[PDB]
Amino acid sequence: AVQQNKKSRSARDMRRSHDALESNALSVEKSTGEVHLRHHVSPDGFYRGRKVVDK
Amino acid sequence: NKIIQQIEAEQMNKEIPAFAPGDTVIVQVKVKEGDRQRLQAFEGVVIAKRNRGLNSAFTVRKISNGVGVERTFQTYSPIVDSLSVKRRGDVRKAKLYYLRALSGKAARIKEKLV
Amino acid sequence: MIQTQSMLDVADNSGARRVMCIKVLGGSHRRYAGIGDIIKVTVKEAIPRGKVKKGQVMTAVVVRTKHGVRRTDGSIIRFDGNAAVLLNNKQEPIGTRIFGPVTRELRTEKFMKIVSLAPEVL
Amino acid sequence: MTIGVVGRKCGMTRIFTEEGVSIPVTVIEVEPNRVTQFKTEETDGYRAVQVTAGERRASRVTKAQAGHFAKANVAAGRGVWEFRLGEEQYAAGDQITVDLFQAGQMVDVTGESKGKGFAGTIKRWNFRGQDNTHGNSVSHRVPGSIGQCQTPGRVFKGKKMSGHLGAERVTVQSLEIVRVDAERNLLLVKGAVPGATGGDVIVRPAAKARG
Amino acid sequence: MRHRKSGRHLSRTSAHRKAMFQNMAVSLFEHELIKTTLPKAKELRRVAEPLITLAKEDSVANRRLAFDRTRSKAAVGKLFNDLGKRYANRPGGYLRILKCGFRAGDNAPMAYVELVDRPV
RNA sequence: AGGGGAGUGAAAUAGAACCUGAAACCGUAUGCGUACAAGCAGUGGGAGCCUACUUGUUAGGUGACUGCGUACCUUUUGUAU
RNA sequence: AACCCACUCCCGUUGAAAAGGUAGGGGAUGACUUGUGGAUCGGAGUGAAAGGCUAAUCAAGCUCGGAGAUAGCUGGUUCUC
RNA sequence: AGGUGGUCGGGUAGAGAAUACCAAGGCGCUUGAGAGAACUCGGGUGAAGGAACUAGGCAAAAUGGCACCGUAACUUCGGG
RNA sequence: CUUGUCGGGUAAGUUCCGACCUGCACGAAUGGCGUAACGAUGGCGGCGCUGUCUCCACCCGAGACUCAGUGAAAUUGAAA
RNA sequence: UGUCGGCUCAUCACAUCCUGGGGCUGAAGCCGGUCCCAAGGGUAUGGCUGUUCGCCAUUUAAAGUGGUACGCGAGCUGGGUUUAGAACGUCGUGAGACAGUUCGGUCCCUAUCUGCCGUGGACGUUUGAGAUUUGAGAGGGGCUGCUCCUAGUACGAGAGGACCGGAGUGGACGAACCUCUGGUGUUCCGGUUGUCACGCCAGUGGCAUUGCCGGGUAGCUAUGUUCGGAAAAGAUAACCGCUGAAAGCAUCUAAGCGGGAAACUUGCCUCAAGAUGAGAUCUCACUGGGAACUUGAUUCCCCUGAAGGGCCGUCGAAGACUACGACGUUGAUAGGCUGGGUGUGUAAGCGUUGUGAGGCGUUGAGCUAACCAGUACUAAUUGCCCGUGAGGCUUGACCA
Ligand SMILES: [Mg+2]
Ligand SMILES: [Mg+2]
Ligand SMILES: [Mg+2]
Ligand SMILES: [Mg+2]
Ligand SMILES: [Mg+2]
Ligand SMILES: [Mg+2]
Ligand SMILES: [Mg+2]
Ligand SMILES: [Mg+2]
Ligand SMILES: [Mg+2]
Ligand SMILES: [Mg+2]
Ligand SMILES: [Mg+2]
Ligand SMILES: [Mg+2]
Ligand SMILES: [Mg+2]
Ligand SMILES: [Mg+2]
Ligand SMILES: [Mg+2]
Ligand SMILES: [Mg+2]
Ligand SMILES: [Mg+2]
Ligand SMILES: [Mg+2]
Ligand SMILES: [Mg+2]
Ligand SMILES: [Mg+2]
Ligand SMILES: [Mg+2]
Ligand SMILES: [Mg+2]
Ligand SMILES: [Mg+2]
Ligand SMILES: [Mg+2]
Ligand SMILES: [Mg+2]
Ligand SMILES: [Mg+2]
Ligand SMILES: [Mg+2]
Ligand SMILES: [Mg+2]
Ligand SMILES: [Mg+2]
Ligand SMILES: [Mg+2]
Ligand SMILES: [Mg+2]
Ligand SMILES: [Mg+2]
Ligand SMILES: [Mg+2]
Ligand SMILES: [Mg+2]
Ligand SMILES: [Mg+2]
Ligand SMILES: [Mg+2]
Ligand SMILES: [Mg+2]
Ligand SMILES: [Mg+2]
Ligand SMILES: [Mg+2]
Ligand SMILES: [Mg+2]
Ligand SMILES: [Mg+2]
Ligand SMILES: [Mg+2]
Ligand SMILES: [Mg+2]
Ligand SMILES: [Mg+2]
Ligand SMILES: [Mg+2]
Ligand SMILES: [Mg+2]
Ligand SMILES: [Mg+2]
Ligand SMILES: [Mg+2]
Ligand SMILES: [Mg+2]
Ligand SMILES: [Mg+2]
Ligand SMILES: [Mg+2]
Ligand SMILES: [Mg+2]
Ligand SMILES: [Mg+2]
Ligand SMILES: [Mg+2]
Ligand SMILES: [Mg+2]
Ligand SMILES: [Mg+2]
Ligand SMILES: [Mg+2]
Ligand SMILES: [Mg+2]
Ligand SMILES: [Mg+2]
Ligand SMILES: [Mg+2]
Ligand SMILES: [Mg+2]
Ligand SMILES: [Mg+2]
Ligand SMILES: [Mg+2]
Ligand SMILES: [Mg+2]
Ligand SMILES: [Mg+2]
Ligand SMILES: [Mg+2]
Ligand SMILES: [Mg+2]
Ligand SMILES: [Mg+2]
Ligand SMILES: [Mg+2]
Ligand SMILES: [Mg+2]
Ligand SMILES: [Mg+2]
Ligand SMILES: [Mg+2]
Ligand SMILES: [Mg+2]
Ligand SMILES: [Mg+2]
Ligand SMILES: [Mg+2]
Ligand SMILES: [Mg+2]
Ligand SMILES: [Mg+2]
Ligand SMILES: [Mg+2]
Ligand SMILES: [Mg+2]
Ligand SMILES: [Mg+2]
Ligand SMILES: [Mg+2]
Ligand SMILES: [Mg+2]
Ligand SMILES: [Mg+2]
Ligand SMILES: [Mg+2]
Ligand SMILES: [Mg+2]
Ligand SMILES: [Mg+2]
Ligand SMILES: [Mg+2]
Ligand SMILES: [Mg+2]
Ligand SMILES: [Mg+2]
Ligand SMILES: [Mg+2]
Ligand SMILES: [Mg+2]
Ligand SMILES: [Mg+2]
Ligand SMILES: [Mg+2]
Ligand SMILES: [Mg+2]
Ligand SMILES: [Mg+2]
Ligand SMILES: [Mg+2]
Ligand SMILES: [Mg+2]
Ligand SMILES: [Mg+2]
Ligand SMILES: [Mg+2]
Ligand SMILES: [Mg+2]
Ligand SMILES: [Mg+2]
Ligand SMILES: [Mg+2]
Ligand SMILES: [Mg+2]
Ligand SMILES: [Mg+2]
Ligand SMILES: [Mg+2]
Ligand SMILES: [Mg+2]
Ligand SMILES: [Mg+2]
Ligand SMILES: [Mg+2]
Ligand SMILES: [Mg+2]
Ligand SMILES: [Mg+2]
Ligand SMILES: [Mg+2]
Ligand SMILES: [Mg+2]
Ligand SMILES: [Mg+2]
Ligand SMILES: [Mg+2]
Ligand SMILES: [Mg+2]
Ligand SMILES: [Mg+2]
Ligand SMILES: [Mg+2]
Ligand SMILES: [Mg+2]
Ligand SMILES: [Mg+2]
Ligand SMILES: [Mg+2]
Ligand SMILES: [Mg+2]
Ligand SMILES: [Mg+2]
Ligand SMILES: [Mg+2]
Ligand SMILES: [Mg+2]
Ligand SMILES: [Mg+2]
Ligand SMILES: [Mg+2]
Ligand SMILES: [Mg+2]
Ligand SMILES: [Mg+2]
Ligand SMILES: [Mg+2]
Ligand SMILES: [Mg+2]
Ligand SMILES: [Mg+2]
Ligand SMILES: [Mg+2]
Ligand SMILES: [Mg+2]
Ligand SMILES: [Mg+2]
Ligand SMILES: [Mg+2]
Ligand SMILES: [Mg+2]
Ligand SMILES: [Mg+2]
Ligand SMILES: [Mg+2]
Ligand SMILES: [Mg+2]
Ligand SMILES: [Mg+2]
Ligand SMILES: [Mg+2]
Ligand SMILES: [Mg+2]
Ligand SMILES: [Mg+2]
Ligand SMILES: [Mg+2]
Ligand SMILES: [Mg+2]
Ligand SMILES: [Mg+2]
Ligand SMILES: [Mg+2]
Ligand SMILES: [Mg+2]
Ligand SMILES: [Mg+2]
Ligand SMILES: [Mg+2]
Ligand SMILES: [Mg+2]
Ligand SMILES: [Mg+2]
Repeated sequence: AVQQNKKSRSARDMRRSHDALESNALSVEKSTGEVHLRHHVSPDGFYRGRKVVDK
Repeated sequence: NKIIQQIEAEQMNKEIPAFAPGDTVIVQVKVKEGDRQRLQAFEGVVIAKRNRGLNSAFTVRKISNGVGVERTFQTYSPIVDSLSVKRRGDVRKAKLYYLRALSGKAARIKEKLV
Repeated sequence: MIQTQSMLDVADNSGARRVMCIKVLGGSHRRYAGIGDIIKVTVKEAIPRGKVKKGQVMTAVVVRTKHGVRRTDGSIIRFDGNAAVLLNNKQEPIGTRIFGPVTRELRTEKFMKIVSLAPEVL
Repeated sequence: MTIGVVGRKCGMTRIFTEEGVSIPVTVIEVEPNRVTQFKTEETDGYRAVQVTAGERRASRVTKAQAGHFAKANVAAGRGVWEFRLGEEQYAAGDQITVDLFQAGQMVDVTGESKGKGFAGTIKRWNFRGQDNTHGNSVSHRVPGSIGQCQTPGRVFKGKKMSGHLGAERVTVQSLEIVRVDAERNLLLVKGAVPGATGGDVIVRPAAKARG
Repeated sequence: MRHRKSGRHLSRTSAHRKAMFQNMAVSLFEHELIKTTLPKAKELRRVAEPLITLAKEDSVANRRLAFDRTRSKAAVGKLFNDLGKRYANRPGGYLRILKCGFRAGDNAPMAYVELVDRPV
């Protein structure tokens, strides 16, 4: 099955009105001042005020 | 389920002497034909046993008149007036469903003497 | 439960050994016959000088079934085979003896005769 | 109907009578209900009573709800339900227990049925399948035809298709009360009740009833 | 439907799953800290923590039972000698899971799994 | 990789895929319109708003609301077909 | 069994494949299967014969010429008054 | 996932170059991670019936080895 | 004509088997009538067996679904 | 513009097959015939044949007649029919033919728009928010047998055998559920074959369709369990009337007043204020300055952001993704741990007996998924973003 008519410029842009992206929840580790993902270990290696992996 | 266990616990007062699959038991069932109250005996080997508190059940098999018959009893039902173990058998399994394909000398259960 | 083309043996001395169900009576689109249910059978195998013949269409009542029958307390009674009793035009047994046990739900108004003839009632 | 209680489905059990009969029974715990608001002809239009049961944390109760539960000194419970009463008098603060029911007393039970996710036409509408052999091509549980040709030439509204055997509300009518346990706050009802264990159920006198 | 069922299929046969989690448990007891996928880490704690509890008492039958579940002499040696003695008074929860972002290759969520009282 | 400056040149939006660089097609910014409304999407009437300036019998941009209105070619006695 | 074949179902049909795959199936010391080299061809060859095969093309191969064959038949035919 | 001539070809079971688990040797097949709807594909188990299915027992299920006993009509005297 | 008529097989048989002869329109090397063995050959009937079916249920893998990367196709006068 | 029949799924008409209500009868009763009203719900399984049909067998209350591209192949099939092979009869000298037989013979498409079944995002509902609701409207449902009592009564010479009214138990269909009866249960426990490995013995593990098997928890599930169709009211259809003239009588009608059916409107269940006519009730939150005007439902700047919502995390009998529901340390949300329960069925090691396989004891042992109860041991942070600052105007009545 295929279209009998080609879609218009407006018609295919209304379908894409739901394609936007959402942002993530970011937090600032107050001990260091570093931005990280919420509930995740920072790229440095801190979580909730403690060293976990130390690179 | 904590309070369902208490509903069921008030209905469990019968004694129910211990028995095992493979045992030969005699069950006294209550029959109420008309207004009279008599007891009928059902004797056979216990092939299965279901241990679920008030929902306990067991199955006994016998050869009546050349026809095999199996009855599943609800242990705590008032229909089961009493129970007695005529003989004890020596088996390795919990369910003896293989006995249905054996007829005569092949379906004999060895006895547990000790 | 019995349906069309189920094979079941005879609990009588009417001369038939095997009968085959060809109709389950008592209702449109009815599917199964249990203990105490009337069916329509055809004789598939018979004794040389019995009182029924091979290829004969007649009425029977189911007396003993493999599926079983359940009681009011939850218990169930099962047998190792399906058996029937052949009936005449006025719904009475054709044979004079009955072989094997029967069940207490056969003690209706019209089947009390075959309950009394059975060696055992369960 | 017109008055009832809100309970929780505890599960199923059995009781044996002295004659040797097993009764299938559903156990319903009815924590005592507290009257939160009474509605009359003049104040609200229709006429009903508002009820809450259970408990909720202080942190899960909003300020709008907390002040509603403080006009009637009731304390917060889980959920709020309403019963449309014919002609009864209640005040904000009364208790409603298992005591308005007795043995006998055909009742109706409402609940949220168990949810199947996305069901096909065989399970949802009791359709019958095509052949499993004899040359069938990848069309064993498919619905089949859904309409007719040029005439109307569309699908009629209400056509039975697949999707979401629901977690809907359903009522079961004319169930018999077997036992009322006043000190344990239990209703024993003969039969099955919609929902799973721990769900919310509403018990009311049978609408039809009669016989 | 899946009502009240436990366990993840993880797109593997049940024989593949048994071997894979048996490999992770041996690695965790030796390296004391591993990095894996978040769904896999949440299924590993139902396999490796029963093994630590089993090792809290030393006997021939227990060391045989541990070997049948981890076919590794070193892993059975690490238990019954270091673990189980370290966690003698700890009533459960011998390991910890911490989310640590996503992989570049497939954007798979990742987590760390480590024992609670590492000597480091 | 690609850029931002600096330099050469009369001219780098002449920078090597290098004269000029149109159309289809894809974007960013501004103005007006558009979420109770039925159809060849225009045409006749027409309020409101915005811009410019000659400050309203003006010019430009939008077009709420409303009357009328079933593409083009070919082939045919005859096509919205 | 290998090897040669191709009777059935299903899948696949925009295929992994312009004829396959998984399950089953037939012959399997012979009128057998197969490698290398060679001979016969376009009104001609070859054919345990199906009008089959002759380079994914066969009731007369492909290629280049006669050649812009002929087409009472379809289609199209471009600015203005 | 096609086709392609010839040579070598171990151990334990096995008549065997079948088949299964291994050796020497080689590989995990160039998108992954989740979750566990309908439906499709390839499979496992199924109460009581047992061909009622269908154009048709299609498909599936079933049988299956070695030794010994025993084996009908018919026959071209081999067979079956 | 025709599902000819009779018999058998089935509870019920336009198919099958045995006959009848009224051969629309058989017939003797475009061979006639039989025939053991043989056939991935056509028709019919039984035993066993079964999810073929009454009437479907549960379970296991690969897709379908969501996330990250790459990235087609037939079709299309214009569409409020 | 794919042509028969079958399967799956349907929708409408009434010229009604059953059930419902009536008139006449050459209607004693039980049964019938015919006509009128009525479309709510129902309305077989097989043997033969490619068959629709038909004929048979056995049921049922009944096995209705038609329209929908003789409904339905971008839903399935491919037996019939109409390609290419082969044969029979007949026709033709022949190539060949037959609307005559017979055997064999490839059924493609990832759904754009309308449509339909589910499930969301945005905005609106005139300050915003948490919760509970009314019901304009719309869907679902509506079937029926047999037995017993009335009563062997009415009726009838007898045989036979009721209306009206009441009680029980079935078939088919539908919903919910898992206490029971079972199925499944490659996540639990055992038996066993071949082979490889853990140094070896013992004991275990990989592979062989889960290697093959025997059981089986939770969940799901039917074949298991429970429930349902109503009663009742209103307005009527055919039909039966009361009173009553025109037309001194008669007459259901012209005025007026009744009875009357599974059809219609309610009553039973579900959805339902996007019902833009966007409804109602309870409670909660916000009570600061300045500047420019194109001087009021205006714009800009500083301060202040509440009630609440979301992101995120731990999950769920909720689920395609969503949405919905519970919880986030002041916590039992998930995992573990501790007890129990359930299933399987007497582990290992050791000691005895035996030349050995094996037996016996310690021992109903050991192991045990999803279940029940408890317990902060592990994971749910100490966060960010939206949402503001008292809610226009006109008219009337109360009020000061
Ligand atoms: Mg289109
Ligand atoms: Mg077109
Ligand atoms: Mg649109
Ligand atoms: Mg998109
Ligand atoms: Mg449900
Ligand atoms: Mg669910
Ligand atoms: Mg079917
Ligand atoms: Mg096919
Ligand atoms: Mg195909
Ligand atoms: Mg298939
Ligand atoms: Mg179509
Ligand atoms: Mg139309
Ligand atoms: Mg439908
Ligand atoms: Mg769980
Ligand atoms: Mg395996
Ligand atoms: Mg310069
Ligand atoms: Mg330029
Ligand atoms: Mg230039
Ligand atoms: Mg260029
Ligand atoms: Mg130049
Ligand atoms: Mg240029
Ligand atoms: Mg351009
Ligand atoms: Mg744009
Ligand atoms: Mg713009
Ligand atoms: Mg409107
Ligand atoms: Mg508008
Ligand atoms: Mg439109
Ligand atoms: Mg104008
Ligand atoms: Mg203008
Ligand atoms: Mg206009
Ligand atoms: Mg206009
Ligand atoms: Mg117009
Ligand atoms: Mg024309
Ligand atoms: Mg024409
Ligand atoms: Mg046109
Ligand atoms: Mg015209
Ligand atoms: Mg056109
Ligand atoms: Mg080869
Ligand atoms: Mg196959
Ligand atoms: Mg093959
Ligand atoms: Mg072969
Ligand atoms: Mg041969
Ligand atoms: Mg050669
Ligand atoms: Mg040559
Ligand atoms: Mg030529
Ligand atoms: Mg030919
Ligand atoms: Mg060539
Ligand atoms: Mg070729
Ligand atoms: Mg010329
Ligand atoms: Mg030319
Ligand atoms: Mg033309
Ligand atoms: Mg070898
Ligand atoms: Mg062998
Ligand atoms: Mg091999
Ligand atoms: Mg090697
Ligand atoms: Mg995956
Ligand atoms: Mg799956
Ligand atoms: Mg399948
Ligand atoms: Mg199977
Ligand atoms: Mg099983
Ligand atoms: Mg079965
Ligand atoms: Mg079993
Ligand atoms: Mg069976
Ligand atoms: Mg059989
Ligand atoms: Mg048949
Ligand atoms: Mg049939
Ligand atoms: Mg076959
Ligand atoms: Mg097979
Ligand atoms: Mg023979
Ligand atoms: Mg003929
Ligand atoms: Mg004939
Ligand atoms: Mg005949
Ligand atoms: Mg046949
Ligand atoms: Mg001659
Ligand atoms: Mg001839
Ligand atoms: Mg002959
Ligand atoms: Mg041959
Ligand atoms: Mg033959
Ligand atoms: Mg037959
Ligand atoms: Mg993607
Ligand atoms: Mg078409
Ligand atoms: Mg159908
Ligand atoms: Mg109509
Ligand atoms: Mg009519
Ligand atoms: Mg008529
Ligand atoms: Mg009728
Ligand atoms: Mg009628
Ligand atoms: Mg009449
Ligand atoms: Mg009707
Ligand atoms: Mg009808
Ligand atoms: Mg209707
Ligand atoms: Mg109607
Ligand atoms: Mg009605
Ligand atoms: Mg039929
Ligand atoms: Mg029929
Ligand atoms: Mg046929
Ligand atoms: Mg119709
Ligand atoms: Mg018409
Ligand atoms: Mg017609
Ligand atoms: Mg048609
Ligand atoms: Mg039709
Ligand atoms: Mg098709
Ligand atoms: Mg068709
Ligand atoms: Mg198709
Ligand atoms: Mg179409
Ligand atoms: Mg299709
Ligand atoms: Mg054909
Ligand atoms: Mg065919
Ligand atoms: Mg031909
Ligand atoms: Mg001739
Ligand atoms: Mg063939
Ligand atoms: Mg043919
Ligand atoms: Mg359209
Ligand atoms: Mg209404
Ligand atoms: Mg509407
Ligand atoms: Mg209605
Ligand atoms: Mg309706
Ligand atoms: Mg009714
Ligand atoms: Mg019916
Ligand atoms: Mg039912
Ligand atoms: Mg159901
Ligand atoms: Mg159950
Ligand atoms: Mg259970
Ligand atoms: Mg070794
Ligand atoms: Mg050993
Ligand atoms: Mg082994
Ligand atoms: Mg290996
Ligand atoms: Mg197995
Ligand atoms: Mg086997
Ligand atoms: Mg088993
Ligand atoms: Mg098992
Ligand atoms: Mg089982
Ligand atoms: Mg279960
Ligand atoms: Mg009169
Ligand atoms: Mg009068
Ligand atoms: Mg008068
Ligand atoms: Mg009047
Ligand atoms: Mg609203
Ligand atoms: Mg509102
Ligand atoms: Mg707040
Ligand atoms: Mg909320
Ligand atoms: Mg979830
Ligand atoms: Mg939430
Ligand atoms: Mg606590
Ligand atoms: Mg817990
Ligand atoms: Mg435990
Ligand atoms: Mg136990
Ligand atoms: Mg022992
Ligand atoms: Mg031991
Ligand atoms: Mg063991
Ligand atoms: Mg002992
Ligand atoms: Mg135990």
